[PDB]
Amino acid sequence: SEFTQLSQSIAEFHTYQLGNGRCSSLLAQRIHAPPETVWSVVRRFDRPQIYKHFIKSCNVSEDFEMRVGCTRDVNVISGLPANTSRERLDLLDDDRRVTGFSITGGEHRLRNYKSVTTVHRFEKEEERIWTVVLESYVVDVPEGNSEEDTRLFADTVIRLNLQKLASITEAMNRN
Amino acid sequence: SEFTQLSQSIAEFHTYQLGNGRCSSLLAQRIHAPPETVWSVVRRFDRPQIYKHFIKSCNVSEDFEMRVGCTRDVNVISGLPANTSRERLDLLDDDRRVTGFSITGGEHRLRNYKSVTTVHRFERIWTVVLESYVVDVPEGNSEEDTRLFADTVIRLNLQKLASITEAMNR
Repeated sequence: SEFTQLSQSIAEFHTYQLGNGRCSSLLAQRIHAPPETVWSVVRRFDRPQIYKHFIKSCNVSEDFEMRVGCTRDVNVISGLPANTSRERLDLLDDDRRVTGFSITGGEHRLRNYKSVTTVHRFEKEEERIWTVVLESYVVDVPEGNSEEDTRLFADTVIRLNLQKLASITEAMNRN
Repeated sequence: SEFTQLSQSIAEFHTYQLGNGRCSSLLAQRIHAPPETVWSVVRRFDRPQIYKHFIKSCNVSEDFEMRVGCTRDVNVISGLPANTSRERLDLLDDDRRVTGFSITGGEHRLRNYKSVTTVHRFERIWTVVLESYVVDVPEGNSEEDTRLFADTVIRLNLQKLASITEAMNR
């Protein structure tokens, strides 16, 4: 009744098929803000700078329109030299609060990365409406790297981004 | 006096010797906690993992000395292959709350990196932590990018430092 809405998502969107040279992970974050607000940032494929770290800039096309197959160039500085990540919107559903993308090139740390993020309502007593965000990915493990190492990297940045997301979003709920 | 102490600290440790092939920066973090507490975290050369991000592990010698000249191996979390960063403790003055280190090798993104951190009293009781660094920029690489990488990691580390330290006040 409570974690049922969540375990359904995990099953459909955050559950993965142990490929040979591939790895994945799932991460969660509580935000003290309403899902509608959180969703309104997460869904903006156009501007991931708002809740993500290490983004120098993000460019889309002049005639930009958000739809599955959508494209963005993300100029990242989480390493050196700078790096332009070519990413594509894989899915977007404003009703179920589900969005997802992949990295088609330009990012040698995360080859064939595919991610999905889902926002959840959690009202658990003066039950103010809180949120839980889930973010998972699947990605290639570079040959000559351990699963663990590529996983530590992806998880660390996702964790920091989800923390920024919590702040930016918790700020919008006391403004 | 507290602002004189800070300004003199800048002049002595956070001021650098320009220009081409080289770049530097200074960042600051106000932390609502006593500087005594912050300094006891910052001074721990053998465990930067307490407040710094992207460290998989940090190994010291089996008979670890804690004096200028100490070394530490930092296994860094990049998306790249096993990147061990060798760091030397340049400076450690408990009375002035000043530490500093250099990257002697193994970290290709930050060659000849030298950083200094100072902790300052401001009066609850509040602290300011300043951190600056000087690093190489090989020609062809853009100064802006390398600064941006450096500045972002320091910022995140200092935010966590605030958190960890502000938590140590029960």
